[PDB]
Amino acid sequence: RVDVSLPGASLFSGGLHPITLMERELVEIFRALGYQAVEGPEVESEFFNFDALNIPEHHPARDMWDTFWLTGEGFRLEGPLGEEVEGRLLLRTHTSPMQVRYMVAHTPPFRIVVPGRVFRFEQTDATHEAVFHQLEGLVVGEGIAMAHLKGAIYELAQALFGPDSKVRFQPVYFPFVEPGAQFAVWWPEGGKWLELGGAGMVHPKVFQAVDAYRERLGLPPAYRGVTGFAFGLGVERLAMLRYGIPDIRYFFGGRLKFLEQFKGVL
Amino acid sequence: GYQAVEGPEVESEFFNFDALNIPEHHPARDMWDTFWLTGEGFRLEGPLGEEVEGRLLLRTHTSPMQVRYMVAHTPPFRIVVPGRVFRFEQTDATHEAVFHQLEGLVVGEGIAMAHLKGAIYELAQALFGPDSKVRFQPVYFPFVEPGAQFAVWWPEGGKWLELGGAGMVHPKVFQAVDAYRERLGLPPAYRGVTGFAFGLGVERLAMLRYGIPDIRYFFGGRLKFLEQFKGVL
Amino acid sequence: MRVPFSWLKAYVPELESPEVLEERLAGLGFETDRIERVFPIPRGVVFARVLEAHPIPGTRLKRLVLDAGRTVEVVSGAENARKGIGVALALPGTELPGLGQKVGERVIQGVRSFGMALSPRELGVGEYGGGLLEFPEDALPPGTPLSEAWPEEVVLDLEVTPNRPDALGLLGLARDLHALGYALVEPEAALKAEALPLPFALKVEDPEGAPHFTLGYAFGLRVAPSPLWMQRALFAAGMRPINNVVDVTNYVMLERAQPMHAFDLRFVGEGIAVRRAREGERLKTLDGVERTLHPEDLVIAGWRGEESFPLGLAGVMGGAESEVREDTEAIALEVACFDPVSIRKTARRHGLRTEASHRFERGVDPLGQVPAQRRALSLLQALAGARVAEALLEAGSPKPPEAIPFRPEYANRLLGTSYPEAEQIAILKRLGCRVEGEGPTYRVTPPSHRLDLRLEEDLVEEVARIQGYETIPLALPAFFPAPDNRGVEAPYRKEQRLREVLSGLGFQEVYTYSFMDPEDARRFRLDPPRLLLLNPLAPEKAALRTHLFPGLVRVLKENLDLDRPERALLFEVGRVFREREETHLAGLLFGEGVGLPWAKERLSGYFLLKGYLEALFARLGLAFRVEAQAFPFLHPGVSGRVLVEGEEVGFLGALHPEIAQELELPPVHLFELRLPLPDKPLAFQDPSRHPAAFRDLAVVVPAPTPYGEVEALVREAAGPYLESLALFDLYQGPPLPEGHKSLAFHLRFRHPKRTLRDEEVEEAVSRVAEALRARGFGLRGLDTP
Amino acid sequence: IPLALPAFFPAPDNRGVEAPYRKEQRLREVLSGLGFQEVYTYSFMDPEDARRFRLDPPRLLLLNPLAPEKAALRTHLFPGLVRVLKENLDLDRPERALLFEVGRVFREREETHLAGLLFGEGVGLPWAKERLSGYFLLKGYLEALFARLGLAFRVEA
Repeated sequence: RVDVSLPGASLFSGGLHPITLMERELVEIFRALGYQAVEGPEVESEFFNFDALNIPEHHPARDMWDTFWLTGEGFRLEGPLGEEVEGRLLLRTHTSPMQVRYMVAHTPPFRIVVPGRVFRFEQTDATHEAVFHQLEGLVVGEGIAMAHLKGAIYELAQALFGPDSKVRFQPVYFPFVEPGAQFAVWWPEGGKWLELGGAGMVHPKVFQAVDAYRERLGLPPAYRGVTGFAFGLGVERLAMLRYGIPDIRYFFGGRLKFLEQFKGVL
Repeated sequence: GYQAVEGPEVESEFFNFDALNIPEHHPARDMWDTFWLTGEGFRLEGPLGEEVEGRLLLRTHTSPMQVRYMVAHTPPFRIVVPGRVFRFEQTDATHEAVFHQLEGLVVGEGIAMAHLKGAIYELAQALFGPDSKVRFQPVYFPFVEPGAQFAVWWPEGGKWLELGGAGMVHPKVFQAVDAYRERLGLPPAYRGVTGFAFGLGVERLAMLRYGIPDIRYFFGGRLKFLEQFKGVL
Repeated sequence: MRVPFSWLKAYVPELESPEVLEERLAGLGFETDRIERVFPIPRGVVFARVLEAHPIPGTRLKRLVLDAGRTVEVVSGAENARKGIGVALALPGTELPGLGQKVGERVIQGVRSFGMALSPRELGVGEYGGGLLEFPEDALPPGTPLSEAWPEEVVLDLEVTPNRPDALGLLGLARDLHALGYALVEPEAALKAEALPLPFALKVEDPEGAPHFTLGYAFGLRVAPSPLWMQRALFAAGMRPINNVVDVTNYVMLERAQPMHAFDLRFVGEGIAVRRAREGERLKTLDGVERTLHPEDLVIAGWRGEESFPLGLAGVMGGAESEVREDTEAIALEVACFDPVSIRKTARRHGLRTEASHRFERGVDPLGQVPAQRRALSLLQALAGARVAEALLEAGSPKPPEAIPFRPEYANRLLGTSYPEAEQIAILKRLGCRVEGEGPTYRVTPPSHRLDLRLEEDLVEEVARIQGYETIPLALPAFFPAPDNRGVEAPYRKEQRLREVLSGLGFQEVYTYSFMDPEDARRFRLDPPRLLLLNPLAPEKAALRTHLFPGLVRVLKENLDLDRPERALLFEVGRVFREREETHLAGLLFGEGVGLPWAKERLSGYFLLKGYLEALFARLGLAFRVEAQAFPFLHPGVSGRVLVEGEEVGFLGALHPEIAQELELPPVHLFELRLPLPDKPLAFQDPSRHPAAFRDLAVVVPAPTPYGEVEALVREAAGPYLESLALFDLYQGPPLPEGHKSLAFHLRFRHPKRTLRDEEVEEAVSRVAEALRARGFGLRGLDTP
Repeated sequence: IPLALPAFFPAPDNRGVEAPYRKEQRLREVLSGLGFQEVYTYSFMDPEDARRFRLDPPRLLLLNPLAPEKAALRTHLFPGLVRVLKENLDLDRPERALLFEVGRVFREREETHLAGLLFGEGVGLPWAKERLSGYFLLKGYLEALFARLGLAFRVEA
């Protein structure tokens, strides 16, 4: 005979990382609203991470970002046009610089969503990491308004949580956005308000910064008569609610017994 | 913002023809050389999973899927429906008896022909780059008026591709679905909405893209042929 | 539809050129497949008069004495060659297209033929080669080049879509062009009529078939060749001239999409009767074939006394007997509207497609007969010296078209355009509609001839194309989609991942026809197919696929015979047909297997498959095992049902050798199963920080016992604290019970909070010793660190 | 504030601007299909590790690390792969692994890297004895990967 239940040639089954799944659903969701996804460098200049986003030196707004400062000689940190950029080096504290980046290299109107690994000098506990992921949004063009920001988030929420879901917007402060705002989503099987991310209408001084950088590069102004809305949305938090993960520290851990648990998901 | 749904390959004449304003013994049915099927004890399930009756055939186009969908959902929506489709025709090098179509349907308040053109313009930009442009010409389909054929301009070919047909979904189609709805006990949903559909044949397009000289290859099983496409993305 | 530039130019004088006409018709909704230039006629072809025709004694040939400026002779074998007509004379030296060799004076049966008279084929204007081209004897002065009265034409090949039957008349087309703003010239139909009775009546016994039917009366006809300009026009449109009255009926028709027929009164008797045909009734039609009519066929018949006889096959083809010839002095002119369906049926029933039918299938202007009668009568008067009565015989009272509500605002709204009302309303008028009222919503009634104008949105297409599809802006819609449409794409997406994970796994996908060979059900040993083709491409393609795998097998054969590949791992996803339409996924293995192509060890056959598969499901996150169950198309030794997440979904196995036999191939391994695959939701299992407990011990079990039952048993009793349960050695032989077997099992335990004490282990494993020995098993090994 | 969605034809320079991102996602996905397990590793590196795994030194250093072991920037993906195999041999004693990581690495310029990792008995019939493993198992999985990406693949000395 040939015992037909007898285990077969055990080949390797691959899998994706929790964050990858979550990042994916995220971009998939936004690309159906016409957002295209681009990435940026993890090692950034202070000019892109801070100055171009209206976060100035010795300003009390920089305390929202506990920053890793890097040193090192002979390291080409390439700018939006591949030009060699100078400036005091650091690790991205948010993906936000990518939108100054992108705006210099392209022209309105556009929709983009940018994922990335981001860094903060913070104490690794169970609901906090020193290294985690953000997903940015930027929609710039003539006529764009805050109604469209709300619309986007409303759309995000509908897709991540179903019809029984609703979104909440509250004023809050970011230097690179005014009117600024924090947004929360209502998740039915939890009866809970999720603080998801921050957002707003991209700040006049940001547009100014990019058009200025443009000139230095010899490019034409492109952001004098357009408006925009950006948002920043933290991904681990969201992945935790979705896959039911009790501890953020797991993501960076390497535990196969952990990773393997996600082979199924789609 | 189009979402993709599918439909059955074995269809009723009601869905493949009658609900699309293609009536019996009408000279418009000659655009569709049809396979008629026979067979006993075969549940052909309708939009709501209800057992449907009617003379059975093979889809001559994916178009029925949009009557299908409209009965089961409510406006506004964007859908794109792929499918295998059949025609009684002589298998040569630029013709198949079995090939694929991709349908579009965008229905809702305010939808207009400018949006149809916009879609196609968008299609073309993405398949062919900026140097591309689209051409629209009036043409006749019973399920659409104003109706139209559309062609795309493909730079590295200096050629106009006749890609597919389209138009503003016909008043009698909306009527047909809302009627079917009543029979199913559902409320009317298409009295005050407009729509645009398009039908776009896929082998043709794949041939231009992957450089395939002969449509017969697709249904052939030649590994030496299939294998040639492992790379692509 | 052949559309000859110069002919259209008669109705629409201002046309710029064949090419801007091509692009003009394009925007109107009419695509041109080709543009051809047609009548190249050399210097050597002159017009000539036949003074006398003289039979050549002993031959079937005639000596033609021609006035061609000077007098000349030629010899002709042509039936119609005869005195009193004009001919096209090719002189010595002439290079003709349709003969390649030159034209000289040669000698034929005693007489020097100074060139030859031409057939339509010889000249190059028509396919016909059975007779001389025949012209009016006076058409030209003798000797003049034909070119001078027969210029080259360009003719566009237009497709005319079923909704535009009016476009099956050139004057139809002209009207469209007219709406673009080109000037129109409708032909004036000059009739000098006479008040007097028609010497025949009309009895239409089937208003069903002929809702409108008219007869005109023309008498004192001088039947003769058509003028040059008509012969030229007709030849350009793909028809061949016959004479005078016949040609006029074809010329009108091509003009205004209105087939018509002149019956010679000789054969008409007391009257024309438009009626159904009596069973078996016979009729020799124009094309000269004897036919046998069907009761459903509508005939144009005549009667005399108690005699009733078919005269033509209504709306399709006239009879042969009553066709108008040189000796006809009077005719009844049939000009009617017929039942499109009836004509359609008749036509297919007889294997006839004509310009006459076709137009009657597509449909003709329900009120055009009378305007048509006049045009024809007029021409007949002009070209055949017809005298014609004032009265027509007429039967049928067709109603005018109804008005259609039309709102310029809806028009602009439906299109996205911004056309000024005034412009909309004017275009609508140019196309010939009446438009009453002051707005916002208009009373607008179309011309009878636009069959395609019934609805308000019909009218909008009408302003759109006249205005230009190019004048429609581009735009994108914005809207929050309705809730019932949410995640409506889940299924489609699910299936695409399947495919994609499959490519990543190592599987090659293949598309197979949905058809199946009915004989194949026997071959691969399947229950019969339930769906059959009332009209297959061929008997091998006469049913509907009940399984994916047969096609997989048949396709392996197909490229073993071609590219002799050494191994394959195929997969197909297709719709299959039985009871209901369902989605299936089938896979296929074969050949040496996998390893080091230079070494010898290989993994292949059944467990290679099962290995690839349990890996697949590893990735989909679904539980997977296969049990023992025969399948008519498998090995009775390699046969399993597939069990994903505990429910049966198809089969895994190795082809039946007896079928491998019949189809002439090595052992193939396949699987087939129902989609969609069961979903399993994440139940994330927070691991355990605290260490695990390892120990091994094998199980001695009878040979036939399926690995499943044991694994199952070891597991189910092993306890609420087990981890990796897996098999790591199959040994068979001494010193085991005369042919039994032991299974080497790796075990591991663990506890979430606390840690595992040796107490809770050795116990719970002896609790497995319980249901294991108490079933007929026992341990070859025990407690091995 | 009302809800709303924007409509606009995007500017040309923005076309197919997502090609790169998409390219990398397929890589990952084809990789899962192939049989590889993915893992995220910190971007930090232990400066002592350069000696250990025998690498040229790291060029980017932390003016303020979480700790000395996390005081520099990853120059290679693989050290972290190795260190993570250790980490769950000491925990769940797995018998074999096929890991893959994609991460940004730091040296001269920031570049995207893909690293893979094999180990253990290999693959075959867990009850039989014959196995495929070690180097050619890797190279086998790999030339298969590139089979699917449609790229030519070979390795030299």
